[PDB]
Formats: sequence, C-alpha cells, structure tokens
Amino acid sequence: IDAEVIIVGAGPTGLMLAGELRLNNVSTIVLDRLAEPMQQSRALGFSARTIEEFDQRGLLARFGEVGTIPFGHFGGVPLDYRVIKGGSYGARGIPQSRTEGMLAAAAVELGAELRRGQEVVSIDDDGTGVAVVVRTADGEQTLRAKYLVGADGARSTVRKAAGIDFPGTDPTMEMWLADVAGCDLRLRFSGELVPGGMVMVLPLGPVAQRVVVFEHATGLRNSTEPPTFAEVADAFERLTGEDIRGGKPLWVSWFTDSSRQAAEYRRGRILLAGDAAHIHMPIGGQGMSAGIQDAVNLGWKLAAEIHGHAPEGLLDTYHTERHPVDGRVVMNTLAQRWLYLGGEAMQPLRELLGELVRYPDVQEHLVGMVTGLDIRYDVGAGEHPLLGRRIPNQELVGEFSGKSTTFEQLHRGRGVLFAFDTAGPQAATGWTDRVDVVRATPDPFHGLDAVLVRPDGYVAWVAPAGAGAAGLDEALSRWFGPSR
Amino acid sequence: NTIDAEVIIVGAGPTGLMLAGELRLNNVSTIVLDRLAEPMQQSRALGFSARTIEEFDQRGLLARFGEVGTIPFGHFGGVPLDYRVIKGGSYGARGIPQSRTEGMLAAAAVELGAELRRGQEVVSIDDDGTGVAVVVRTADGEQTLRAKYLVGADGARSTVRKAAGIDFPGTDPTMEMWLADVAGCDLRLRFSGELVPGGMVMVLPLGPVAQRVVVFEHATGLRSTEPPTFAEVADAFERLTGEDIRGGKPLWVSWFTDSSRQAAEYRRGRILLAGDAAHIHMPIGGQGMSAGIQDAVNLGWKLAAEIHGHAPEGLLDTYHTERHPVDGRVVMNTLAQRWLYLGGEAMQPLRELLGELVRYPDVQEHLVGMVTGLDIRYDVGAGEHPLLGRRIPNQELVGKSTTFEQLHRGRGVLFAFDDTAGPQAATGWTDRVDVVRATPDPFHGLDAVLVRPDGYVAWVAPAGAAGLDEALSRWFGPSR
Ligand SMILES: Cc1cc2nc3c(=O)[nH]c(=O)nc-3n(C[C@H](O)[C@H](O)[C@H](O)COP(=O)(O)OP(=O)(O)OC[C@H]3O[C@@H](n4cnc5c(N)ncnc54)[C@H](O)[C@@H]3O)c2cc1C
Ligand SMILES: Cc1cc2nc3c(=O)[nH]c(=O)nc-3n(C[C@H](O)[C@H](O)[C@H](O)COP(=O)(O)OP(=O)(O)OC[C@H]3O[C@@H](n4cnc5c(N)ncnc54)[C@H](O)[C@@H]3O)c2cc1C
Repeated sequence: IDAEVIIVGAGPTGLMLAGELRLNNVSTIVLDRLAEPMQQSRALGFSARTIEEFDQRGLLARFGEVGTIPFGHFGGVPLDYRVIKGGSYGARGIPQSRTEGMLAAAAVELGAELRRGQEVVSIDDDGTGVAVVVRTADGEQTLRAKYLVGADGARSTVRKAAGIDFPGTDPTMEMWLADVAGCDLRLRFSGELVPGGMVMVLPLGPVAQRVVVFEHATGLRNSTEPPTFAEVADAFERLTGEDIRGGKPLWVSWFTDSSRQAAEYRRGRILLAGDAAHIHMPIGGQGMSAGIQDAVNLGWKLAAEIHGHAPEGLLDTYHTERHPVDGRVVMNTLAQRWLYLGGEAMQPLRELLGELVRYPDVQEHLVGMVTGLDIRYDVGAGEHPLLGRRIPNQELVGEFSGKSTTFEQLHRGRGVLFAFDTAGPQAATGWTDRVDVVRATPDPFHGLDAVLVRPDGYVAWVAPAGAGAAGLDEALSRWFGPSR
Repeated sequence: NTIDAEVIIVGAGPTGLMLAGELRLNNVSTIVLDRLAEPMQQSRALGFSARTIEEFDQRGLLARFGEVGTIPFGHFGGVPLDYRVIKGGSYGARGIPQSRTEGMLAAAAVELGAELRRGQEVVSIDDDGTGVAVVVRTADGEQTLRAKYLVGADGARSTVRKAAGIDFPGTDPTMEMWLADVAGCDLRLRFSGELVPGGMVMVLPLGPVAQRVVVFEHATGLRSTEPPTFAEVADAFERLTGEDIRGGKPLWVSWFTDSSRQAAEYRRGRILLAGDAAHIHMPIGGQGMSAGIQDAVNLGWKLAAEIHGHAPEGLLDTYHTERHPVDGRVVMNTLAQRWLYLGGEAMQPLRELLGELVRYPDVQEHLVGMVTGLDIRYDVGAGEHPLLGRRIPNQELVGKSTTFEQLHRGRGVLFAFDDTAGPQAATGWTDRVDVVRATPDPFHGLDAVLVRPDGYVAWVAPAGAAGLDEALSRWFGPSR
C-alpha cells in the first residue's frame, strides 16, 4: 500500500481530515486533479463550531487574528447570535482559499502527502484494502490504501463509483455573484429584500465587494456556465438602480438551492465527507462548516478502525451521528431559502417567525442550528445537559504556565479525561495510549468532578460531584476500545 | 336636521348584531339595515373562538344557547396543538352553526331596543361632517335615512368601505376550497382536515343524517364568481377519496378562497368599519366571524362615549389603533397556516422547523394565543403587571358572584378586592363605572382592577388609588 488512507479531494474537508489522520499517526495521501488550489473563494467565513474545531487543534491561531460577526438572520429574521455561549454568525473575512491554504500547510507540516494534478477515475474495495486508478500528466498509476475517503465535492467521483445514492430536491432557483473592485458599494451582509428579489453586498477587502442577486422573474438558465458580469450588473441594476459596469470585474459565479445528501456515508472501506455527502444552498457560515465537522467526526474513528482498538460499531457511528446532523443543515437552509426568497407569498411566514424570535428558547434554537453549537450525539443513558455535547472552551488552573484551556488540551487530537479524587484518573490507566488525563480546576461544569471527551471534543461521560469512575470503564470501552 | 337614529349599522350579520347589542347597552339609538329579507338559512361558520365564547358570556348571551361545548385540541397549519395550554383556551365552540349565532344575536339586540330593518339595501352614503345620509332601496321605493355615525358591518364587499373611499389592500386569491352539505351518505368524518394524493378533504358532522364535505385540489387553481355545481364537487371528492356522494341529498354548495385583505382605515370621520367589511382571510377554525365580534365589542362603548359628548379626546381613534393590528395578526396567521398546511413538498422543510419549534411551551402558547384571541394586549400606558391591557379572566367572587356576571350591563367596572381609596376616587365616574366590592392565581397581589366596558384591564392597584383618576379620565372621560 502507498498509505493507510487515501483522501480524494484537497478542499477544506479533505485537508482537515488529513490533519486529523496525521494527528492519529495514520499515513495519508491527499489527491486532487487541480494543478493549483482554486484562486477564487466560495465561502467568505465558517461557523462558530468550525472556529472551535480549528482552535481545538491550534489551527485557528495560524490565520492570525480571527474576528466574529455578532448579528445575523434566519430566513431574513434578524437574530443576535451571541445568545448561546461561544455563538456568532461566523468567522469574519476568512476567504475559503485562506482556509484551504491554512489546512494544507498544517497537513503537510504533520506528514500528510499532497499530490496535485491527480484525477481519480476508478476505485476498487476488495474487502482487505482499496485501490484507485489515478490519471497524472506522466501517464496512469494505481495507488492502494486500507481505506478510501471521497472528499471530492458535489459531483463526487467516489460517491458514484461506490454506487451510493444522492437523493434530494432539484434546483428551483439560482443566485449570481459578481466580484467587482472600485465601486465603493454600501454593504448588505444578510441580504436585503427589494421589489423583484434580494441583493447582498459583502466586503472582499478595502476596494472590492461581492454582489449577490436573486430575481423572482429569473429563471433557471439551465446552463452549466456562469452568467456573465454584464448579466449580473443588469440584475443588480434592476434590483437597486445602482450601476457597477464602471467597476473592475474580478469574478462571476452562481449557486442554486439543490439540496441533496448521500444515502450512506460508508460502504465497506469507502467513506464520504463534506460536499460529497451533502449539498444545499450556502448561507453565511453554512456549507463548508459541516464538512469540517464531518472530517473531525471521522478521522479518530477511521484511525481506531485501522489501529485495531475500534470498539464494535465505532466507525458505523460516523453515519448515524453525521447523517442526521448534515440533514438538519440541509433542512434549515431550505426553510430559510423559502422564508427569505419566497416573495410576498412567504411574507406571512416571515412575520410569524419574526414574532416567535421574541422568545429566548426560539432564538437559542435557531442560533444553535446554524452555529453547530446545538449538536448532541447519542452517548447512551444519562441526562446531564453536557452529555453528548461540545465541551466548551474554559480557562483551566493546573500545573502545565499555571493556566491553560480545555481547547488547548485537544491540540494532540487524543481523548481527554479532565479531572477537576483519583478514581477516574485511576480507571483511565488502561487507556493512557488513547486518553490523556488532565488534572486542573475550571458554569457548564458547575456540580461536576470529571468530564471524559472523545477526540472530536464531544462529552462521552461526566462524573457528578461525589461519583468516582462510576460509569467511566463502560464509557472508555464504548468510544476508545479495550483496556491494555 | 332630524336624524332617524344616533347610529345606522349597514349589515345584520353577527358583527352588525353584536354591535347593535353593545350600542343599546350604552343607550345609543340604533337602526340596523340588511338587504336580505331574512337571515341567511345556511351556516358558513360552525363555531367561534375561545375569546368570542367569553365575550358572549361577558353579556350573559350564553343561556338560550344552553351549554357551549369546546374542542380541546386543534392544529396550526397542520401542526397539532393542545389549545388548553392557555387558561380558558380551546380550538373554539363545538357544532354551533352561524345561523344559531345570528338568531341569538338578533334576539338580544331587538330585545334591547335596536331596530332591525330587512329588504333595505344601502346604495349611497354622504358624510358632511355633522352626520351621515344613507340612500336605502326597499320594495316600497327609496328613502333617505340620517344618523350621527354610520358603521359598515356589511361584509367582504362592503358598500360602506367603497363609498367611504377606504382601501382594502392585501393578497389576491391563489386557491379555492369547495364545500357541499349532503344528507344520507353516512361518510367517515375527517374533522381536522386530511391530506390525500392531489389535495385535501374535510368531512364535518352537521347532525344525525347531514355532513359537510370540504374539498381542495392542487390542480383546480382558480376558475369565476359563481359557486361550483354539486356535480363539480362530487367529482372532486371522488378524485380525492374515490367515495361517491352523488346518491345523497344536496342541501347546499359553496366555496371560499385564501383572499386576505384588510381595510387601511377603520374610521374615516363619521364612518367606521367592522367584521368582514374590515378584514377577510381564509376561514380556519373559529377564525373569521370571531374577530368581527371582538371588533363590535371594542367599538360599541367607544362610539357611544363619543356620541354622548363625554369621550376622552382620542377614545374613538383607539378603535383603529387597537383592532387594525389585532385583525392584522388573524389575516397573517391564517395565510401562514394555508401555506404550511397546503403548500406541498417545497414547504416540508418549514413544516419540520415549526415541528421543532412547537416543542417549546412559549411557542405553543404564542400560536394558541393568536388563534383563540386570548393573547390580545391593548396599549393602556405605563405598567409591567401581566394583567394590564389584557382581558379580565372569569373568576369567582365573594354572597358570591363572577367577574363576568358583573360585565352584563356593559359598563366599566372597578373591582375593589376592604379599602375605600379606589371607590372614593371613582365617585366622579359613577355614571359610567360601577364599583364592585368583592374578594377573589391571576389577581394575587392586587387590591383592585379597573376594567373597560369590553372586559380589558385599563389599570390595577398593587397592595391604593395610585393613578386611577388618570385611568378613568383616559378611558371614560371628565369627572362629573
Ligand atoms: C458560489 C458558491 C458560494 C458558496 N458560498 C458558501 C458560503 O458562503 N459558505 C459556505 O459555508 N459554503 C459556501 N459554499 C459551499 C462550500 O464552498 C462547500 O461546502 C465547500 O467547498 C466544501 O468543501 P469540500 O472540501 O467538502 O468540497 P470541495 O471544496 O468542492 O473539494 C472537492 C475537491 O475534490 C477535487 N476532486 C473532485 N473529483 C476529483 C477526482 N476524481 N480526482 C481528484 N480530485 C478530485 C476537486 O478538484 C476539489 O478540489 C459555496 C459554494 C458556491 C459554489
Ligand atoms: C364558505 C365559508 C365558510 C366559512 N367558515 C367559517 C368558519 O368556519 N369560521 C369562521 O369563524 N368564519 C367562517 N367564515 C366567515 C364568516 O362567515 C364571516 O367571518 C362572518 O359572517 C362575518 O360576519 P359579518 O357580520 O362581518 O359579515 P357578513 O356575515 O357577510 O354580514 C354582512 C351582511 O351585510 C349585508 N349587506 C351587504 N351589503 C349591504 C348593503 N349595501 N345594504 C344592506 N345590507 C348589506 C348582507 O346582507 C349581509 O347579511 C366562512 C365564510 C364562508 C364564505
């Protein structure tokens, strides 16, 4: 074999999973047909949960200073995204090229091999390994790994070759974007309803803006080619009366509300993640972000599989955990698409939702969906609010400096038993090779003595104040496998 | 110039007749005109809202009806709800056809001295700023009638609204439902409404041998201004269910659309609007007639106080400012429900989202509040106590009485829960506000509640007479 894992696609999903696999000491090869990274950026940010999953690995610092957007919308209804702890509408002004730039740098630094101008054309799972035919410039070759991951986009070669179904809804509309320098346009970050449709203006840097247009009168073009700048500028003008034709065009692109999901995330030793497993209309943080969550869910599970300590069922929890969460992103984006872009027909449902966001528990629910901070995985019985949820980022007073954080302690990408009493640290000794013990004092941890976290950050087990390792052995064995 | 009465109401529908009752309770001379020779035989509505029950019970109008049964559960655009989440709440009154409502309202109104004149069509209106002249077409030729105020309670196509020049903005119809009342078929009942391939079907009970068949198909769109024929409906019911009702007795055929419009102004000078003349929307449950009844109960005491020369400056102008937004929320919520319930597969993501949101108590209560009329809160000025601007709940008093039993005269009431501070302050207001010394957890921590003649709380005393003179003057006018 050329590597224990081959990843098809060096977008954010593939490069993030490359990072997680190298943290696990899984030898990995990343393939991409593109000779060069895409120069233009589709996403301009990523979600609050995606901020936390970068920060969890110390990747967020590699951007430098990253600022967040406090306010946003759901289906055109304004919302303060600070109403859940750590919540925002997403990272501000981090273009997708910068994001892929950072994740490749981290993956190559950690030993992932990146090979560009390599198109996968055929895959073969025999049930002891996976083989891939790759078209280079030099000719054709055959690479081999224990597991193949398709992170290869909306038209996933791997998904098709694997025979997995991509069911959902058909495009009912398009939006067009033009990137234009020198127009000095007034921003419209959430978009803005106007007679005839909707306009967004997003910043790109001091002298360029992205204009985004939707028109009720348009009109699926039923083309595979982008609209022209002239066409986008005509749309912008009918919508706002503003003329961008004097500007310098930098890019033109488009997207639709085609909303699909892979019926299976895993067939044998073939796995799917990111846009290969789900497409939907992009809204602000939503699109790339769940691909990063997919990769962070998969990596440690695929690695425990390959290292032979995978408990019975662990790699099957990739599908049962991520399929329903990615489906909810698909659903919420479709609901917002109709609320926001459905014209006067849908005004009553916008006014109704506008009324309902007066209730805290409604603002928290909508912010939770969009940020990715509401994710709760099935980790068996127990009713502690923290159980099955993201571990939040908290200052930890311990030995270490004499100060650290909970997120600093996940850089290694290992399981972690935070001990806030020796009982838990003592039962964990079976699992030192897979779980780190951190003794430090941190409120979501209020009446708690210990928290066990899977390597993705999600709480597998707590100890209320008094209990020792009451449930810990069962917990350790479910997610990390047999004691040594 | 001699006037025929202080108020002429155009329309003897439930809105007109409720208004006539309220005006007579305020001793306003009232003529009600209707072009129809008798009340409509066929019943459009088969009930009314939890708040409409209360406003009938508020006047002792629920006694020749007997016992009013309620529906404990309902839906919001398909999504099931328990409507008892609010105290006093329900999906509305069970099995009371509109004909029975109109008979009861006509009874109380003519009893109380309102003059109801049938075969009288209003064809012309002139408001010269001192009164309003109405040209009436009768079988005995034409007459001119004159009043101080004219109220259009004259339905969806208000003669009065157009003659007053008042815009009726809103949405055009996008669909039609068809109904047919059929005796003898003994159909399976479909109370809530039931989605089937190609549309939706209701079958409601009318009595032992009669059932109402309601029909909508995504394929019919819009067609004309005539009703559909019984055959067009029976055909539709077979396309939707396969069942054949063509061997039953046709009793009635009709239809309604999702046309959703609201009068831009509830008042222009000496012309006011109420009920369907002020708002139409697709009828869902007790929604349609119910808001007209709340309109009448908001307006009556206000238009009386204006005519009798004691209105606070601005009192009658609160008819528009209170009722326009509230009736707005009915038009909005019912359109919302029409797109959730009947919007098809493209609306499934929104059905799923609202499915998720209703698991929160406060969104259940919000939706149940909207639909029942129990959420209504009027601007009554400063104060954060939860009762202010809301309906007074029906409570037991102490030999013993009810808060509602005290509202039958349709006057303001000072509910004094031992003190004589409030009742002394109200001495100047005794001609319009009645003092009830009686003891009644919604009133907990209160020594007194002041209530407008419509049942809405204008002021409360925490444990004396602190601002009662301000509240009395605002709602009931200058002291004697
Ligand atoms: C116009 C537009 C605007 C968008 N806006 C947003 C936004 O605002 N926010 C947001 O979160 N998301 C947005 N998205 C979506 C977002 O870009 C995606 O969710 C994200 O790119 C997913 O990354 P991925 O790595 O999963 O897939 P991709 O980034 O598509 O990566 C797939 C990679 O696989 C490679 N590949 C494919 N097939 C093969 C093969 N056979 N052999 C080798 N290599 C192969 C391709 O070269 C490509 O590099 C937008 C998309 C569009 C089109
Ligand atoms: C098929 C159907 C089903 C419905 N189902 C329900 C339901 O289930 N629940 C619900 O709450 N509501 C329902 N509604 C609506 C409900 O019937 C109305 O909201 C209610 O009748 C309005 O009362 P109103 O007094 O405001 O108007 P109307 O009842 O329309 O009364 C208006 C009156 O004015 C008279 N008039 C009009 N113009 C003139 C004129 N120029 N001169 C003299 N008289 C005039 C007419 O004769 C008429 O009697 C339904 C309506 C329809 C059509």
